[PDB]
Amino acid sequence: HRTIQLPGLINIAAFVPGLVTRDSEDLQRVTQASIAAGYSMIRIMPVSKDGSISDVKSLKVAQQNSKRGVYCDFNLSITATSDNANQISSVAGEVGSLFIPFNHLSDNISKVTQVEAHFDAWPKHKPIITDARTTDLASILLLASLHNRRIHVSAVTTKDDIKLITLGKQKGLKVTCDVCVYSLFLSQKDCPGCHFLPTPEDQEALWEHLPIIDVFSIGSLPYQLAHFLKKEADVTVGIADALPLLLTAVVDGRLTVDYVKTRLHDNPKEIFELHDQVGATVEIELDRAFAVPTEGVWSPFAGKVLKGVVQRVTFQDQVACLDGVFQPIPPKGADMS
Repeated sequence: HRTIQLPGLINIAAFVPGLVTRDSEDLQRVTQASIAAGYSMIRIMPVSKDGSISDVKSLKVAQQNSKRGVYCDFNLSITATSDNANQISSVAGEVGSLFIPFNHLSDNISKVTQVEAHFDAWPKHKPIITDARTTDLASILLLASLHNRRIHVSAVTTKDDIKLITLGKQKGLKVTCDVCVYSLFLSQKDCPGCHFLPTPEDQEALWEHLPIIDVFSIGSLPYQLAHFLKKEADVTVGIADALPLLLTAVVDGRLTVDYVKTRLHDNPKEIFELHDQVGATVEIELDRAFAVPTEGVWSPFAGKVLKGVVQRVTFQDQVACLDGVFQPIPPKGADMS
């Protein structure tokens, strides 16, 4: 029975449906399922179900929802819009990153100009993250190069985009990227109607560019998939699946433990300037098989057998999980901003 000791892991994209809902338990519960899965630090995706962290008011609602106590450490983030660059800059010290989606932006004026404003107003050493594709992606990569600062591209899915990122990297452009774990194990072959999943050719291009991929994230893809298939809006979809899917690929000889570790700890920690966590540890029975629970949270792998059981997670001097089972200890997590 193979056992490995890992530090507390990092998910740079944790989706919280009721993030900006008043008095919502969503954020807390996401931190529960996170620590139970081995993630002692998560970045909260500023875009939620029917809202987003886009202004001062929105930030505070998200902050209040953390006051009832969290079970892992976390950072908030803020979404860019057409007229946002001003207010979100006065609040940069309370969040850990700026998220720039291109669907939030106005058609009245060059989306290049709108993004340039944030690049002018946002601190140069504070991370910026985007889900831009194709020409939007090339546009924000140009700005990062022209301001000689860093840019992180999230939920990469296509051959075209990962190859453009490869080219940027070779020319010294300060770009990093992640893929959602589900993207590596689900494609349009598995769901032709799901055009947010990669094509089989896209997915193969992702496996062939693993050196280019700096980070693994969970993302909103698990939630987007479940919603499109009309399952329960369960707030923890995809959290307990991600690492076992990766460790199953390790056992199958497609990945190495160190690659997984760097993509879920070392690299996300440096790119997003995250602090050290003393006392956060994860013990994993790498070879132990288990059936993806056909009960609790919906999973596209329900009833399938994966490898990789989270034997023990420590956090803040307490045992936060045993055999993947959340331990009802006092919440000791904190906002790291």
